Amino acid sequence: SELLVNTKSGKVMGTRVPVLSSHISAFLGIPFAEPPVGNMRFRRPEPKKPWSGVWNASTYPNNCQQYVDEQFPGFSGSEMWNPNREMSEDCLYLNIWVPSPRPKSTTVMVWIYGGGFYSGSSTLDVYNGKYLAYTEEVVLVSLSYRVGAFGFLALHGSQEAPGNVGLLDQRMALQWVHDNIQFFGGDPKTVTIFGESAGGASVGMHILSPGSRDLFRRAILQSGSPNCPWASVSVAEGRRRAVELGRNLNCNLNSDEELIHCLREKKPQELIDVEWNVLPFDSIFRFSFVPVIDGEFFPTSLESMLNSGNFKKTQILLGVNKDEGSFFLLYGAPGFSKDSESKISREDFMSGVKLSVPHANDLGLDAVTLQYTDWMDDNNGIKNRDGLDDIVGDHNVICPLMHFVNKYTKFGNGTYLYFFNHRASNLVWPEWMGVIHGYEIEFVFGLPLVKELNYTAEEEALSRRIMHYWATFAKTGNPNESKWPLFTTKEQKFIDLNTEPMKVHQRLRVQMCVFWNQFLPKLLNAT
Amino acid sequence: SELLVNTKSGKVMGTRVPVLSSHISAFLGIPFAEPPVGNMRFRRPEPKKPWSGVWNASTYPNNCQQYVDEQFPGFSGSEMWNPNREMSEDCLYLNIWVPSPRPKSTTVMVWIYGGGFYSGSSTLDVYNGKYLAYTEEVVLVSLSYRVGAFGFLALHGSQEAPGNVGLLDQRMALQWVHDNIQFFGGDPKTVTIFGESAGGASVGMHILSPGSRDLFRRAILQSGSPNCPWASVSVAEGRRRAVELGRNLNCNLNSDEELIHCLREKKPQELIDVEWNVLPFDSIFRFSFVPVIDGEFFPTSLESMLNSGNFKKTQILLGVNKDEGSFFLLYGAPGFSKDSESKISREDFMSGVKLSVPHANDLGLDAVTLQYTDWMDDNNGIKNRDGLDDIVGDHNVICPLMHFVNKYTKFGNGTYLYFFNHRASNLVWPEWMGVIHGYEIEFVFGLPLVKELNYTAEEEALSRRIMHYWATFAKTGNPNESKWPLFTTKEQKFIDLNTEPMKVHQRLRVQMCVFWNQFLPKLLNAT
Ligand SMILES: CC[N+](C)(C)c1cccc(O)c1
Ligand SMILES: CC[N+](C)(C)c1cccc(O)c1
Repeated sequence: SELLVNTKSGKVMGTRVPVLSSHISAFLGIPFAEPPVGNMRFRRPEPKKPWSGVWNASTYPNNCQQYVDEQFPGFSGSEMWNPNREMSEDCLYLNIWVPSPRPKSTTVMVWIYGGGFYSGSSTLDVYNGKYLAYTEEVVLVSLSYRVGAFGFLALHGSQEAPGNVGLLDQRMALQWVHDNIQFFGGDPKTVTIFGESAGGASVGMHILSPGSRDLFRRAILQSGSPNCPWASVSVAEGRRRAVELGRNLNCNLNSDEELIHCLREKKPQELIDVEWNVLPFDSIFRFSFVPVIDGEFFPTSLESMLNSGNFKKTQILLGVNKDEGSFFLLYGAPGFSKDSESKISREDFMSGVKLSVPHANDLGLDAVTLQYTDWMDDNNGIKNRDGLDDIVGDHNVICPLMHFVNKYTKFGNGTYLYFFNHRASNLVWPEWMGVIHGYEIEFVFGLPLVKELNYTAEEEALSRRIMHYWATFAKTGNPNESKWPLFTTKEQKFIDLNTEPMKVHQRLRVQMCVFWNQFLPKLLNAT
Repeated sequence: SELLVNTKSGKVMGTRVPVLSSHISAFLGIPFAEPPVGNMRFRRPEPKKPWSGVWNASTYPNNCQQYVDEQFPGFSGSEMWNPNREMSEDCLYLNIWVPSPRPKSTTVMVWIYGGGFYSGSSTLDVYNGKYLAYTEEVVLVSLSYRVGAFGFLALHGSQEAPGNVGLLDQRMALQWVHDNIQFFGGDPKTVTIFGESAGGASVGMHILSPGSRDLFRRAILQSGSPNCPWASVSVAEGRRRAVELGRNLNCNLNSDEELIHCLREKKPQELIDVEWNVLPFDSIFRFSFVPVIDGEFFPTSLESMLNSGNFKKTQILLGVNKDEGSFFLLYGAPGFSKDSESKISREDFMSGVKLSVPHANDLGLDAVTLQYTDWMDDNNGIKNRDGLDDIVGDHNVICPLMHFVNKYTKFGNGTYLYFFNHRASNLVWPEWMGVIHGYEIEFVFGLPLVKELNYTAEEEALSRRIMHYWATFAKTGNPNESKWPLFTTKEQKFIDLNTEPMKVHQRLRVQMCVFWNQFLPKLLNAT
């Protein structure tokens, strides 16, 4: 049967799922590793020991333990990212969508979810890969990885809590995908890994890490990149933060071993409850447990790896959303309210800039303000609001990203850059947040095709355009079959991704990113 | 007779000069001090000992020794500022234009010429006050002061070369004007001193210096202010520079006395020939001998005097020209040519920024470039040219000026601000220099009235508008009799001075001046 697949790990019994007016095969909850429960907590992922009999892949697996967003109870706009399944340390599973009839050797797409590394689930409705698989005839895989302390606690030097295990979970699923995707009709030599924000940053990290380059062909980075200010921390900082977490749970802090045994004995929720109290600054767009520059997964500093072309050379497709910042301001910046226009005063604005650049000194904060302030209307509430959004966005997502493309393109084999600036008609978030972080996902996953979701006609088109772009690029290394220009260091071409007839632009936010990528860094170094 | 005037200094025989289709009285070359020749060189100005018999004031006096501009031989646009008379250390004279019939007690206007303190003459044709006097029925006085080493050499602590003597020459003429203007029909209690660039900066210095406040009523500052980066130097710098000048002439440098005797024995031209070799940096818009913050003429630092309201409180009328920088770039910046479009490359642009901010460090130079560069078209020759012009202008004239108005208005009694941005139709300078430094003078002195000068009809109007504004403000402390708004710290209103129907704007170049007045200063201090 089309639902019974044999794999090097065991037999898998999938399920037939309905798509639009047809069907596809669905293999959900396939284990790719040993449950990271018990003294395995914080440990590197273990390979799933093969099984006997058919594994039932007809229902989504559990979700990884993680901070749940209770900020707006019942508000779909926020709950849609919350885990829709029971949480559990036993969460290392992957899901595959397979076209019906099963392909003999088609292109594979692996999705790596986002969540600032502290959250994420492969089972969210927005990550339902049935539409992409059906529409673009691609084998769509969605993996899961330990998030929060569970996946990134880093007691560097220890083997019980090495750090980056969440990064290893991803890799192992990539390995599982490499090793068994042929049995699902997928071509293991044409596997494209794509992700958003933390997933988008993860992708580039696999591009960078030597132990991961050989396991995938092409990559798609959405609103995230390896060098994002919040995507990593030094071994020391990770240590610092690991200890602090221990401190918060009344743990013996005399040795890694005492510390780690302690943390291993505390309930998942116990680590989560105090997870944000370890950050080093009052700040926004900063997450507690993230990848560490350990010298293992990452041979060295990301910048030198970038600088010396020490990374897998291939084709990459990446982009950013118009308003990357809003989301984070509405959640931790004063003056912002989900239900108000959020006109921001200068006192509040200047507070926002302090939360945005936590590492900046007074001069740095002053340089940022000078640059993002209209001194001819410095008391405008709208201009201050928007100014804050651009700051959170440029510094955390768009500028870090432009640095990575510019550096990548130098040695890479084809760069394609998009700028998503279309606000879904049915968006439930206040208008002032604009084209919000993570709201390109639904277009990439072809949600606009399901009419009972009420998208506009041109949004359906947009979704098919992006889905094709995404699927066609994965298949060939080029989004084109009206041509989306190749990104080059000289011309710096890039395009818009909206319901209007695509347009080609140059030098994405140069002014602001020169400041963020070259000037500020220098200033703060000098001072 | 209307030409014979008795004064507390002696009888003066003037001359009748023709204006438009009528006449006026002219008293030119009246001595206000003892010739600063001999061992008097560098010494403070001495009062003119009274004379017997009638003094012949029918021909302009000599001009003060000074660097002559030979950059464009025969080019009127530059020679028009050159001395049109024989130069001589015997140059402390003043000129008065008196309406015919002589007024009984009318408003007096004293003009203090510009020239970056190294040049200037009261006898230039552009400074011919017959038009203003006739048209506005005002007693127009034009003084002269020692310029260059002769007027500003500063061996602070010495009495032979105290420094600022050029500033004292001005004062003494002001005193002479105070003491004898009544005999010419001028009201000594309604004397307005106005000047351009160095004269405009001089004016504000007399506003500041305690020993000068009582000698005038109102002030008009054109394209210059006391705190201009080039208007003053510390006693040390002046000393440093005085010695260096001595070094250049093979002078005993063992004592002020040996040094000064040496300099006193060298010919005027000898000091001039080496006058520019003492500057401390490769730079533009920097002059060798300028006022020194000596603690005598200036009680203390200009900023604290500004900060504590330690200055004469009255009404002031000041402004700037659209393109203050061009002139200085065309003369010392690479890439600029009087006869070319002057499209500037980035290599040349970056050289310009180095010459513009000589005291800036690498970070400072980088902050300036970031701010004045269009990184979306950083290779534009026109944009680089213009960018350089704005830099030389904002930092040397417009921003220093905005700081002085903002500080002044705080304790002042009426501020009126103009922005001259009209390029005379008959301008002989290349179009790219735009509305050039010092080209408002001719409008203020009503040159556009003499048809054989070929101005347009609306330029004639402009000139009468400004002349009235200038004369009406001096008479009443208000330019208005369509109303030129009063400058206030809150609103920051100011107007345009061009052939088009005046318009009111706010916050003159805020963006750029916040950077220049607040950010940069801080940056360079921090680093
Ligand atoms: C904005 C919603 N989404 C789940 C994508 C999310 C949440 C936290 C951090 C992120 O970078 C992104
Ligand atoms: C630009 C011509 N003018 C004589 C007014 C002049 C010359 C030198 C320095 C100045 O600030 C102004």
